[PDB]
Amino acid sequence: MGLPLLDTKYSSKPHRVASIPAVNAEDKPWVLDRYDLRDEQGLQSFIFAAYRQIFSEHLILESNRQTELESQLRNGKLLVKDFVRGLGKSEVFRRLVLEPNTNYRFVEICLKRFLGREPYNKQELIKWSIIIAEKGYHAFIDAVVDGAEYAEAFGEDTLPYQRRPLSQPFNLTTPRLADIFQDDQRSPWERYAGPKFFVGWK
Amino acid sequence: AITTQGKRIYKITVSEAGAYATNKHRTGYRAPIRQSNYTLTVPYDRFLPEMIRLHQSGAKIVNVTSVIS
Amino acid sequence: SRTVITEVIATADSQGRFLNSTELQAAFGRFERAVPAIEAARALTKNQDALVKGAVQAVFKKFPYVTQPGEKGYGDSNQAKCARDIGYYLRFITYSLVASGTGPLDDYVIAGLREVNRAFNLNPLWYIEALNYIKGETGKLLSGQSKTEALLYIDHAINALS
Amino acid sequence: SRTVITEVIATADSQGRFLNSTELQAAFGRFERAVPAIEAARALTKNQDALVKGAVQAVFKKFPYVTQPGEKGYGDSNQAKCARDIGYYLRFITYSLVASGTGPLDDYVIAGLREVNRAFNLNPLWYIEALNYIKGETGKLLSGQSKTEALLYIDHAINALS
Amino acid sequence: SRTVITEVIATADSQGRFLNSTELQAAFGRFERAVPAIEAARALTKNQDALVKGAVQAVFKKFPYVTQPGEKGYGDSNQAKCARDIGYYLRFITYSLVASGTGPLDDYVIAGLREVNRAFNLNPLWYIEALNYIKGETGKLLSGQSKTEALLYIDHAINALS
Amino acid sequence: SRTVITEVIATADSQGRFLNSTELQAAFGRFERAVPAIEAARALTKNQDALVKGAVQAVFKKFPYVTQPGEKGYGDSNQAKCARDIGYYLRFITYSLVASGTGPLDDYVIAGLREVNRAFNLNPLWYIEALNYIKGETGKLLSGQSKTEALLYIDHAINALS
Amino acid sequence: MSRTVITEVIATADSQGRFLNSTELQAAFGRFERAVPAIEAARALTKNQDALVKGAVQAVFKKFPYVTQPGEKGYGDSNQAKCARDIGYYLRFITYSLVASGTGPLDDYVIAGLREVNRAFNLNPLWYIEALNYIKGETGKLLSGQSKTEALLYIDHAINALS
Amino acid sequence: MNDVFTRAIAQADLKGSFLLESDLDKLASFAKEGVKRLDAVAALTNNAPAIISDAAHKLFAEQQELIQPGGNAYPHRRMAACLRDMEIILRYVSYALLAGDASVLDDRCLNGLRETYNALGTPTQSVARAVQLMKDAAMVHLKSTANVTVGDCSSLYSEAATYFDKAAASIA
Amino acid sequence: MNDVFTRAIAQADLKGSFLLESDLDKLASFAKEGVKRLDAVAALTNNAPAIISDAAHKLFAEQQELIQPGGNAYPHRRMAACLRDMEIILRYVSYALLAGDASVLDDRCLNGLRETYNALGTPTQSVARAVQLMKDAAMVHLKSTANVTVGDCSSLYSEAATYFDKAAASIA
Amino acid sequence: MNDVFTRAIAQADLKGSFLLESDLDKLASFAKEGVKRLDAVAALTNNAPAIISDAAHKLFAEQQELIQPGGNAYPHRRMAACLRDMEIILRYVSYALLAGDASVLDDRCLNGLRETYNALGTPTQSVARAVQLMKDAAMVHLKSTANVTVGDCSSLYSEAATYFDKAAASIA
Ligand SMILES: CCC1=C(C)/C(=C/C2=NC(=C\c3[nH]c(/C=C4\NC(=O)[C@H](C)[C@H]4CC)c(C)c3CCC(=O)O)/C(CCC(=O)O)=C2C)NC1=O
Ligand SMILES: CCC1=C(C)/C(=C/C2=NC(=C\c3[nH]c(/C=C4\NC(=O)[C@H](C)[C@H]4CC)c(C)c3CCC(=O)O)/C(CCC(=O)O)=C2C)NC1=O
Ligand SMILES: CCC1=C(C)/C(=C/C2=NC(=C\c3[nH]c(/C=C4\NC(=O)[C@H](C)[C@H]4CC)c(C)c3CCC(=O)O)/C(CCC(=O)O)=C2C)NC1=O
Ligand SMILES: CCC1=C(C)/C(=C/C2=NC(=C\c3[nH]c(/C=C4\NC(=O)[C@H](C)[C@H]4CC)c(C)c3CCC(=O)O)/C(CCC(=O)O)=C2C)NC1=O
Ligand SMILES: CCC1=C(C)/C(=C/C2=NC(=C\c3[nH]c(/C=C4\NC(=O)[C@H](C)[C@H]4CC)c(C)c3CCC(=O)O)/C(CCC(=O)O)=C2C)NC1=O
Ligand SMILES: CCC1=C(C)/C(=C/C2=NC(=C\c3[nH]c(/C=C4\NC(=O)[C@H](C)[C@H]4CC)c(C)c3CCC(=O)O)/C(CCC(=O)O)=C2C)NC1=O
Ligand SMILES: CCC1=C(C)/C(=C/C2=NC(=C\c3[nH]c(/C=C4\NC(=O)[C@H](C)[C@H]4CC)c(C)c3CCC(=O)O)/C(CCC(=O)O)=C2C)NC1=O
Ligand SMILES: CCC1=C(C)/C(=C/C2=NC(=C\c3[nH]c(/C=C4\NC(=O)[C@H](C)[C@H]4CC)c(C)c3CCC(=O)O)/C(CCC(=O)O)=C2C)NC1=O
Ligand SMILES: CCC1=C(C)/C(=C/C2=NC(=C\c3[nH]c(/C=C4\NC(=O)[C@H](C)[C@H]4CC)c(C)c3CCC(=O)O)/C(CCC(=O)O)=C2C)NC1=O
Ligand SMILES: CCC1=C(C)/C(=C/C2=NC(=C\c3[nH]c(/C=C4\NC(=O)[C@H](C)[C@H]4CC)c(C)c3CCC(=O)O)/C(CCC(=O)O)=C2C)NC1=O
Repeated sequence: MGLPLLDTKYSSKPHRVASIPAVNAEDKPWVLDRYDLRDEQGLQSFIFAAYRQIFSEHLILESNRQTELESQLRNGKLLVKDFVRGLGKSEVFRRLVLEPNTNYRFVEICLKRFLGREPYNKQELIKWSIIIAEKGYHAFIDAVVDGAEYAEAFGEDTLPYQRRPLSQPFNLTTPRLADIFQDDQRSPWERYAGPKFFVGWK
Repeated sequence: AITTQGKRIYKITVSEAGAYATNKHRTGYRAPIRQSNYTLTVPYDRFLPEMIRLHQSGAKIVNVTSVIS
Repeated sequence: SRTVITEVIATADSQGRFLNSTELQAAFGRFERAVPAIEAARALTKNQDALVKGAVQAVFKKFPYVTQPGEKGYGDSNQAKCARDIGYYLRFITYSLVASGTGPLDDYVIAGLREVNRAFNLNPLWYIEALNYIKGETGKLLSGQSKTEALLYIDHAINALS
Repeated sequence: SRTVITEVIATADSQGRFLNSTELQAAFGRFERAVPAIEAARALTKNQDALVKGAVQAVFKKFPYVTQPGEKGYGDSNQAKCARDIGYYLRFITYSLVASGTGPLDDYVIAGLREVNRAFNLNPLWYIEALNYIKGETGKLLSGQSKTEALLYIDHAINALS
Repeated sequence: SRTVITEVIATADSQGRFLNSTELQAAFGRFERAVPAIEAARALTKNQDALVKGAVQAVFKKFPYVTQPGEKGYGDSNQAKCARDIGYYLRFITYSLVASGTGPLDDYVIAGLREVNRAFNLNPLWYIEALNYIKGETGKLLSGQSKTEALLYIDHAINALS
Repeated sequence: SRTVITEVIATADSQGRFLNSTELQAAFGRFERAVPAIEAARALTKNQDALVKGAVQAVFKKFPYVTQPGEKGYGDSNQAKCARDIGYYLRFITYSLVASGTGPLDDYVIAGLREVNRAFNLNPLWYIEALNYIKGETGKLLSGQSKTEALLYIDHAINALS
Repeated sequence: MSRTVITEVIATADSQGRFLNSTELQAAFGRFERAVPAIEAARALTKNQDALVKGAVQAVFKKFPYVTQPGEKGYGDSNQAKCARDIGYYLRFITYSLVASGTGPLDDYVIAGLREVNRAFNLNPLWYIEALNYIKGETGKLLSGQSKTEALLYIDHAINALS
Repeated sequence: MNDVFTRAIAQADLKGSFLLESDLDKLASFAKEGVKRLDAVAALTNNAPAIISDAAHKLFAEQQELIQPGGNAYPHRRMAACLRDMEIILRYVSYALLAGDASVLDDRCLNGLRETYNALGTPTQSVARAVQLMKDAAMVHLKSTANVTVGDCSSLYSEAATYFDKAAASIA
Repeated sequence: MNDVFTRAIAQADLKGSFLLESDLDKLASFAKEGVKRLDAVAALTNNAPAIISDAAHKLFAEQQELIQPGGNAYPHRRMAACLRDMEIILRYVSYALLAGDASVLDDRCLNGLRETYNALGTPTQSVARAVQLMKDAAMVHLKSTANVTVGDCSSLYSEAATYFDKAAASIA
Repeated sequence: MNDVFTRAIAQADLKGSFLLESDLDKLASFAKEGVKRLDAVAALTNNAPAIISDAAHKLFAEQQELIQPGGNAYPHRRMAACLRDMEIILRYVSYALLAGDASVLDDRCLNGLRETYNALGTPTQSVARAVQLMKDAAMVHLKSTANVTVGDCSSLYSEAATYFDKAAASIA
């Protein structure tokens, strides 16, 4: 651990006040749980939903697929919380989500994907990012998934879902990278400067 | 988990006897109620916090075994 | 709102897949079922005034004391609000009939019903009585599948109220 | 496996809440659909042998190269395995027709299809076009709702293979 | 991409610790291997066109059918795309040699290989054959440790495809 | 515990893939530095008796006051504890030398160091300057690769203490 | 953001999403009674701060002769000034904690970040332990009754966390 | 999210009034043509891989610059993400065609799509071209008559065309 | 998880003493055989799909009732599970071979496999047959002298034989 | 996170071409001098507490206003945070020194640090001064000729100075 964190300095959000049923039931996110793990097709749907929630449906590739966590989940030796934490502490998650972003945008993405709610304000990104800066995103992921808010909202057997009417999905608004220059890409104005390898009616 | 700590995982048997049921009824059920007994496996590094969590939840543990050594 | 088609779309999107065979079959069932439901909703729409008036009367009959001064139902405005509330309930029932799902009902009346009634000291038994009487009449106004749809949605509202 | 009634019961138990209107009425629609589906399954199971042999030389027709030596199609036991596989596909199509859901075909074919095909180097296009042949043959074998049901289950299998 | 040094740095950073002795020994192991690996990369770059065309012709020999009209390998555009793809594979293998880590391959070729090959109906076997040809010619073209490194990376690509 | 090849296997198991070029390169980069580290371990083992003394008397020179009566270092049993502690420290430095990784040192010294020092009122500066003496004398007892290995392990233990 | 009685009450009420039950008001009223001896101790401690600080510095020197000789931390006029300043800080936050009727000031200002800072500057906790024990001995004389115990609680808390 | 029935209900509720008999007649006509609508949705669903494959082939013939090194579909990962976006858009279009109301696109798919693509550095005109190419490929499969009773469905063709155009305009 | 050097460290720390001359000499002798061992583990890795493919082919050639309807590996899901089990067994055997110590494999892969197989009803003796077939193919691919310098490798073959045998015994 | 090798690979890929012979020569030279590079990174790592303590002593002797009540490093929490930030920046500079490219430092440490300090009310000029003091303390240890083979490490010194300068400039 180390020093205590700063103040949370809350803000008014729908999740903070949710005594009343949401407006639309079909827009309520599916609360996937342990009883989904017993079937086979249900287990596949749960695994897909976990990858969509954490990896965001574009990182669902056969190369990004965590085989061992899926096997452990199939056995029942693994809690859903532990499956989520293992997806967080994975080489794909780091290499695709942590690396493009600063600590702060990574914190925002992690709040939206593990806790299901957008940050209260920038000072929350600031207060959370020091856990990364000082202990690694591994300890940050453990801090989120073992935190009080995660234990209250989802628990050990529920898969995180966005605590928002879902008519405004999180993955659409937040890509894994935003407004950075990529070393493997090329600026939009630039043109390819290399072999053409063919002449198709230019 | 590379070190000797991450090895020697421990299986834990938890019973949700009436003490746990009273706490869950007063606080409320955020998830559907499950069966009484389950064997739950933990590494050494998360052993102590997990018994803290179970004891706080009021559940009484039945059995603990060392999967490794 | 919650609807057969809307649940189809939500379930498909949750698993990130296209609308498969069974899901289209559910949609087809809804499209077939629409005709009896629309006729039942139209029949309730014509008879809205007699139904709401009689429902207010039934509430007053089974609950005589509220009519007496010093109680909730006494007063001309409270009776106007009798008519307005029962009109709301009947209108939302017809909305559910047309939508072929309890989505409108939970959207408008059911969600938040309990604490609204508690805060305004509105006894749910009044509305249970009125809805039972509308159930009795819609037994007469409708026959066949349409009667079943109407009674289904009215009994859903009844369970929610109780 | 997974079917409409299985989905209804599993969903209702997951919420721990009785079968509401939409679950009842989806089960209703399934019960009407049960009539053409069983007849379609009958019509398919009558003609299994002719369908399987037609399909296998359909394979060898559009892929002549498999039958050359050193390729997968060459060999007698290899073609026997082909016939067994096509029989499996037809049996599971019939199973899905009876169950009114792709659940049987999903759990018994689609589950881990890709890695199994890659392990034994079984090129899927063989099976897509075998199911295309079955699709064409049931296009004349069946008629009406039974036909459209068989076509949709074969389409689901083909989409899964692709 | 991902190399030895980047693995070291990422592993240190995920625990929020300074680089200790184990990481530096791994880095030294990389820096000492760099000389044979860069020699292998230089040799493979020198032999661009011979290796690429030989691999394309090897693919054509092992799959004579693909060059027939109505197949994938027919037409000048498709053959040009074949040459381009094998050039991509060779380029990324040399990138992996220089990086002394399978990062260039894993990030550029492998990640998304199955999805793209399945969408465009490309056969992994064509590339496995081409890479086996490249592997064979590497033994002639490289001697000593450089050959071992190049074979390691080509083997990783072949295992990824299959 | 933790070594270089231990981290190899651990990261391979985390990524869930077969051992690749990067971590096999790391393994042989470990094995090449294995024998200078073994020579370092042997040389440090031969001289253990002189070092344990030299260290404890160096500690006494650095902190004259701890020896004086009414303090903690006073007492023959406390002296023996001094010698035992230094023996443990250099033993685990030898183990880290043998295993080519700070894992044994980590596990058997660094894990829980601070709170042990806190509860028993042990001053870490004592062991920091004891290891400083040990580092100074290994400055002459070894030379070359073995000396670098011993120096790195001693300095890492010092940083852990401080 | 201090962790005092009233703040704990309101935080545990808000966490549960409910009004203040009677028990919480009971605890608040206990704190309001308790404030009077606490303010008395804070007054009788701030009034005599200078004697306490001088005595604490001298007591640390008496218990630790070796810090004074050259080549040590204590040698130096500026180091003497920083002695007095540090002990004045501790005393000031003890008085703050007395006023606030909690440990909130100590935890927030002294206790949080203590060990890293001491390690970075190589300050021995035993120096401040001795100084605070001296202050405890004196506030035995300065105060009496409930206020004495109330001051000793916070001095003890600071000593325990220095350990 | 609203289908056509829920949209009419919402309008009537805003007016605070029962549904008109003309509104009920409109909803009845929609329900009656629902079987043709289901065939349209199934035509999109079953032929989806063909639609995406054809759209990709045409797009990467037109814009080679995307598949050249440094392009935005260059490495296998970015090409797979391209194909995934194409199937996502086609899937939401089928959703909207089923519901009869394009609320699904605006809510879930197109709420902030252009901002996201600009954040990712994706050429948005090329995404719009891909959507138009899926529309062109999908009209062919929708107009197919094999194994379905011949009938008049130009209304559904116009509906699918406007959903694709709405998505393309919202992206671009 | 331990390696052979960590094993010796464990015994030495248990006894309190340091590493003896014999122990240190044996560890150095193993260490100079490290570059010896990397070639074996690389041969296991680079040919792993081939090893598992031939092992599965032979296993299903000698046993037929497994793929038979009602068999353990009959549906695609269970056949894929079988292939994945062979995958993981070979991977952990290679891990152990590089480590030189049985601790990693026995602790992580082999600890709870037999009980899980008993619970699932899978025949464990068939798994044993599969792992012997995997051993056979592993020797086949190890003994190949192509692309590597000629030398004496009997110790590595013997240790790998022991490793495969103990894995088979544990599963059985 | 790119090292010099990965940076060269990425530029070569953007050009769509193999690595030129001159680039291979530069990378071979980098690999040859990697031994001295490892010595430098080890010197930074093994003296981190000393570097931080020296920089802190200088900084708070020079800038007394921080350690006063109402200063930014007054209570123990803020002083501890100051030292922690210095250790973080030193850690990332050592990462960059090992990698040979400052991409890691910019991406993971400095990318949004100035606005974070502004949001926290921290004098960024003082943080830049602290980083310069760390630079001086680290250059004292890097140039330690004792305990290492003697050689020309001017290039490594210049790189380390450039990373410290770039940190300081990006912060303030
Ligand atoms: C979603 C549709 C909807 C419903 C159904 C609804 C019920 C409703 N009826 C109300 C008024 C009222 N409702 C009643 C009860 C009626 N009058 C009594 O005489 C009868 C026993 C009974 C008829 C069955 C009364 C007495 C009032 C006026 C005073 C009060 O609310 O306490 C109010 C409080 C608003 C106000 O007048 O200040 C609500 C929320 N509100 C809605 O927005
Ligand atoms: C990251 C590196 C990378 C690779 C490796 C890659 C492979 C690749 N090859 C493609 C086209 C192709 N590539 C081939 C190659 C075939 N030609 C002959 O038949 C051979 C048998 C065989 C090669 C061994 C063919 C036929 C196509 C056209 C596919 C189509 O349009 O249907 C395409 C589709 C994009 C396009 O239309 O050009 C990809 C993604 N793309 C990449 O960005
Ligand atoms: C919130 C309350 C608070 C405390 C308690 C605190 C302790 C503290 N004392 C310091 C200086 C110091 N303080 C001492 C105290 C020692 N001098 C010896 O004669 C005595 C045995 C002993 C005191 C009785 C010394 C020696 C230093 C100088 C350390 C150095 O510069 O290396 C410093 C370094 C700041 C600077 O001088 O620039 C801190 C952080 N800081 C705070 O903000
Ligand atoms: C709600 C439905 C939904 C949509 C529509 C959607 C679009 C979408 N596409 C993405 C990636 C992408 N999308 C594309 C699409 C382009 N490829 C070519 O350039 C074409 C011109 C064009 C497609 C026809 C590409 C290349 C990427 C990868 C860029 C990257 O990973 O950096 C991402 C970033 C997600 C991530 O990186 O993890 C989003 C949010 N996301 C959604 O959740
Ligand atoms: C598994 C889910 C399911 C489906 C898919 C389904 C389709 C379906 N299509 C039908 C006829 C039809 N289908 C169509 C639509 C076609 N006409 C062509 O020209 C167009 C290319 C195409 C529209 C895209 C038409 C026009 C009819 C005649 C009925 C009518 O016009 O209302 C019918 C009425 C029975 C008949 O007379 O054939 C059904 C039930 N039913 C289901 O339960
Ligand atoms: C659940 C239902 C089910 C299916 C569908 C199924 C397919 C299937 N067929 C197999 C055998 C096979 N099947 C084929 C068939 C191909 N070769 C030619 O005959 C045809 C052109 C073509 C078929 C269209 C071949 C070649 C093999 C053996 C592969 C080999 O030995 O390399 C195998 C592997 C068994 C073994 O290799 O011992 C599977 C998993 N298995 C199942 O349990
Ligand atoms: C510690 C690392 C690890 C291991 C060792 C491992 C093995 C493993 N194999 C499993 C299933 C299985 N494995 C098999 C394989 C058998 N079928 C027979 O034909 C073959 C002879 C034999 C294979 C050699 C089968 C049939 C199943 C599924 C049993 C069932 O569904 O009831 C399962 C249950 C989890 C699941 O598949 O969802 C595990 C855990 N998984 C791991 O993560
Ligand atoms: C990057 C990963 C890596 C590999 C692959 C590697 C292999 C490797 N094998 C070597 C020699 C050798 N390799 C072998 C092993 C072979 N002898 C028989 O042919 C067996 C079939 C086979 C065992 C599987 C032997 C016996 C030697 C010579 C032993 C000696 O030089 O002392 C050498 C030193 C001399 C040279 O070949 O240039 C290396 C570096 N080292 C590495 O760091
Ligand atoms: C990995 C890149 C990275 C870094 C480095 C980083 C630093 C960082 N410094 C912080 C506060 C701070 N930073 C400082 C340091 C300054 N104050 C002193 O005057 C000095 C001049 C100077 C240090 C040399 C202080 C005192 C605070 C505490 C502010 C407070 O507690 O309110 C905080 C948030 C508050 C917290 O939880 O402690 C962060 C996240 N964040 C990152 O994502
Ligand atoms: C386990 C981690 C590790 C360490 C500690 C390590 C140190 C190390 N330094 C070496 C030489 C060297 N070391 C240095 C560095 C020094 N030059 C100046 O004095 C500077 C003060 C200082 C660096 C800033 C230089 C310049 C060489 C000579 C390099 C050569 O011969 O090419 C050598 C090769 C022995 C030789 O050439 O005779 C090693 C192994 N290597 C490692 O893998």
